[PDB]
Amino acid sequence: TVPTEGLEVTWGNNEPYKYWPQMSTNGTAHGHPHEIILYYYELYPTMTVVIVSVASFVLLSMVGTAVGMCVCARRRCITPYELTPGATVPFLLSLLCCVRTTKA
Amino acid sequence: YEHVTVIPNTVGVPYKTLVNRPGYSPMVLEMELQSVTLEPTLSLDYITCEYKTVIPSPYVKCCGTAECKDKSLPDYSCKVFTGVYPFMWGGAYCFCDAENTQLSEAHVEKSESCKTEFASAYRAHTASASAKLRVLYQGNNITVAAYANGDHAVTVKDAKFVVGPMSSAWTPFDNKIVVYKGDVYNMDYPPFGAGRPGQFGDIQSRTPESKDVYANTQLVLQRPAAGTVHVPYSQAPSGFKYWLKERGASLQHTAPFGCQIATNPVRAVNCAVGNIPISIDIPDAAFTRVVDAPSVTDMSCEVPACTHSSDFGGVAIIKYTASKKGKCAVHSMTNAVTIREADVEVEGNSQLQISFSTALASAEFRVQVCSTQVHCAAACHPPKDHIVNYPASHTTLGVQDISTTAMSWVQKITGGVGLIVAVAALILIVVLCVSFSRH
Ligand SMILES: *[C@@H]1O[C@H](CO)[C@@H](O)[C@H](O)[C@H]1NC(C)=O
Repeated sequence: TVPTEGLEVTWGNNEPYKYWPQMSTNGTAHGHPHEIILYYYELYPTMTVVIVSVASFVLLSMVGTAVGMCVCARRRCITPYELTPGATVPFLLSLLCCVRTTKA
Repeated sequence: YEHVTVIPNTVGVPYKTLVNRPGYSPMVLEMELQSVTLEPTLSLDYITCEYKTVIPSPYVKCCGTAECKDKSLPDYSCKVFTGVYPFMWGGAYCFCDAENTQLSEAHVEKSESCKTEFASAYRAHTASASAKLRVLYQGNNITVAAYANGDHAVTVKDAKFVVGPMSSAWTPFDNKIVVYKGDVYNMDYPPFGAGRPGQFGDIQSRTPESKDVYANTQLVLQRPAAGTVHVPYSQAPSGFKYWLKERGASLQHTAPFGCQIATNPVRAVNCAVGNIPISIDIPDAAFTRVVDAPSVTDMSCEVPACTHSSDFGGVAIIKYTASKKGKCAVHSMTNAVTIREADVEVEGNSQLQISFSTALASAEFRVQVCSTQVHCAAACHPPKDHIVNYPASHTTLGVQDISTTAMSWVQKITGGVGLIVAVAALILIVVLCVSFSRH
């Protein structure tokens, strides 16, 4: 199994033969179907691919804080209500539908 | 003019270095490493070889006794025995049945074969570097040789070259080494005068010709076989000859970076480690004023096909228009791609083809010629072979790489909803600011 930096083999008293890797495969290809994971695996395996994993979890993190803002906006919009004595939002919950739009 | 550059310590890989000088046509030189030699110090610690055991004719005696007189010889030993009744062909040597005695002694000396065959232990510590370079100058390959330590300066074709010092002080050798006729071994020999029997250094000699020697062979005698005249010896087996039997792998295989090792003198050659600084003082005679060079205009580039590989798998066709016939240099200012060719003749409104090597899946780069830039965009494809014999380090690709079309994909992925969530937070906090003042 050749390393990225090359490998040389000596056989008998004959001059040693040197083999060093070239790019791996044609299997990867750029096109409408991504097929880039094969690019970044065949070339630099385990690198620029776990990088995709960290990108995945961080994008999950931004969407998580986004749903966090969703719930925060929900509580912030219902709080001025906080069951006011008037108990009426004909133009906000009937229209904005912030939270529990079943009622009003 | 003086130009300074640095190149990776590698052999057989051409390197382009573009020296530019205002008021004159910039020129790009091709430099190649033929070989780099590392000569280590030589402090001959000592030598060793097979030993010869000298045991002169034993002293026999009857009705009387012999005696041991000390001899100032290496590992000299002696012994006496009694009651021996040796017999020869014609009968008993002598009559005294048991009153007789035998004295024996022996010593060990160096062998004349040492003058031809032997193993020598040195304590080489440091080294110096010498190297061979090939340079494309004025359209011809020129060879230069110099010490790669940043000191030796060499004049060739009116230009001054200085090479080195080696960036890395690493060596494949070791403080202590042992050399056979044509083989070298990293191995800690025992200190002189303390040779362990049956191992390397069992006999120590300062030089192949020095008469003085040191030995350690436990030469113990034994009682001779009854009824016979002879000398037995418990000569220690020679550790030197034996070490030749279990030498093991030579350093030419165990050396990291595969620095080929020679002898007479001992050198380590062709190992890629670190880089080399090169300073070239080039007389202005080679330099040509920009006005001399023909102009260039109407630059178009195209790539009928390209194939990222260790070879020059990329081909680019460029349409150009120039003022007049003349030579003009060509270069790529992006390290991610290399061009085999250095310069080319340009006649005018014509075209040309160039062979280059790259590593990017999609090759998008500028090319410089006649102090002008031309873009080039193409989509290479993977070749079929996975491993090649000849070396090629030109096409080096860092962690940064072109996602090509997929780049747009990630550019599309980068879009996030943080803007809308921040907007919602701002809206809620303000509509609260009616009651939230400064907290
Ligand atoms: C220089 O070396 C290259 C290596 O193959 C050879 O093709 C060329 O003819 C040599 N001479 C030059 C470039 O003048």
